[PDB]
Amino acid sequence: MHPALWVSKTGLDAQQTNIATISNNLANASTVGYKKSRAVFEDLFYQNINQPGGQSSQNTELPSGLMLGAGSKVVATQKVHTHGNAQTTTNALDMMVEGDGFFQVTLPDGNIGYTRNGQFTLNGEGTLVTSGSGYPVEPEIVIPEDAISITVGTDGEVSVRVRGQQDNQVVGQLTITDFVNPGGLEPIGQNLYLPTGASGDPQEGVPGLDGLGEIRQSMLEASNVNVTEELVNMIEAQRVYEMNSKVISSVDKMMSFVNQQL
Amino acid sequence: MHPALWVSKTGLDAQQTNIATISNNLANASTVGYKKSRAVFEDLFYQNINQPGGQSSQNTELPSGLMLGAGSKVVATQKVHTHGNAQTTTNALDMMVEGDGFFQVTLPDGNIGYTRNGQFTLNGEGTLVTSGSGYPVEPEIVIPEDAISITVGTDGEVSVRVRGQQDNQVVGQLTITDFVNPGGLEPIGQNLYLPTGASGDPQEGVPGLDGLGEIRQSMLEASNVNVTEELVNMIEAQRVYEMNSKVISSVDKMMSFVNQQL
Amino acid sequence: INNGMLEQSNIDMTQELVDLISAQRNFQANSRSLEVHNQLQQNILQI
Repeated sequence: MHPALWVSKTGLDAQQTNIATISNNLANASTVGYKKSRAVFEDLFYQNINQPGGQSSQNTELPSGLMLGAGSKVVATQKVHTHGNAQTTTNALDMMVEGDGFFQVTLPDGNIGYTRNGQFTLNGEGTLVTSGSGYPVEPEIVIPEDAISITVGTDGEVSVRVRGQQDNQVVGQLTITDFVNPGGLEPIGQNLYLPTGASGDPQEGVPGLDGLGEIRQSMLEASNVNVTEELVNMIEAQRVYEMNSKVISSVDKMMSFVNQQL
Repeated sequence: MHPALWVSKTGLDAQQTNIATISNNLANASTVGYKKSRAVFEDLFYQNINQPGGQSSQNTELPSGLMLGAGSKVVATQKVHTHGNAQTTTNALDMMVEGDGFFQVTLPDGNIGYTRNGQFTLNGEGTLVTSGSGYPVEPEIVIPEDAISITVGTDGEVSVRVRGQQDNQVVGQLTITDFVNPGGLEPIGQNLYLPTGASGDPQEGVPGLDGLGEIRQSMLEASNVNVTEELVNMIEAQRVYEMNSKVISSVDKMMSFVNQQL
Repeated sequence: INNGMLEQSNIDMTQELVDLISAQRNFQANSRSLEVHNQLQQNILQI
């Protein structure tokens, strides 16, 4: 009914999405290998009442035209893929990618899901699986019941030590996948990513050559969320949200006054 | 609409700049060689309704007239160029100017910038540069690769020791620049100033002589901000801000009342 | 080059503790400024 009513609706919508993004970051303040997200704001189209640069008289043009905006919106949720701090643990089956790279696990549908989480465990058959839903890790790493200790090298070589045998028994070789644009991956939950069109082709190789990161045994990657940043962004978003509520309230009072008078 | 609305608007605008001035002083409390700013308030022009000192009649005059002010504004953000305290450090490439003077560096555009921060370092060629953007220090000081130690005297003479050789081989001479009015310098960020018309013509010379300060090696100059003053000024600036909003709030209620009645 | 020795850290607990206290103080001052600004905004949003 009124242009300022629709413009502030877009402002309220953007701030609700911004707060929801912050609420998701603070919820995942202890999740292993979680990458924080930031909402990206952009203004909407401008209505063209007076054209800037239109020739009003010869040798004279409008220095600035009457262009009314349509509000603002949140256009994207950017996953900030900066490295998180390392947690030192006594577990031997939890790993970490020091640098670029994603662990690859086999989803039930058949595809491969890429994860930054390193919390792994064993299934009944001894296959190295995720500590959550239990997805097998690509390539499969089966630890025989003849082993007394598991050591995973920097280059991803999984080796176990056999009792009564003075020699490491190599039982696997982990390969990690890097993406040119990891922020373009589609988060599907459960600390898993799926490749997308803008993510780029998956490039797989040995973990430590050709720009890939290193596998760190007995170490976990913390989330990169900054609780100080999220709370300050929470306060700012709450005020901007209340800014557009006053504009709607003023427009609401304006229309009520006109109804009574006009 | 109402004169009290425009007068109180200038009060809110003035206090916002004053609070923003103090908020920057608090942010740069740990910046080496930072000079605090002060906000200077002054009232605006006065509307001459009745001229004070007019001629009410022969043998008499108006003692005081009716002149309404237009509010206030922050006319300047004055820099207080007093010396901060001294920090002793183990690094031999950070120096402090004990007294008047500024270090000089070469900006990428070509002109010479002036800094009070002493955190310097070397680049790949051994030339002395700043520890931030890496601007070379004027005049260029090149530390030979055979140097075993670096000593900078009071008079800015940079000397190094070569293994197997007595005496200090002089590698260069540091020169500092003084200004009659350091408050007129234009800060361009990165702890750098550019001379303006109000600053005056730069005067160079050897440090420790001709009125210039002395170069204290392995020492730094902390920020001169007084957190006690900033916090107290913050409270006063907020109270003036809220009492200006009361007039706008009061005028809004009055204009609402007139709309309902008149 | 000397054998039989190691280089330990070049940090001083005293200086680190002092800088910790000073940094906490600066953080608290900046947060106080932020709170003052937020209170000003809230007061403006209550006309």
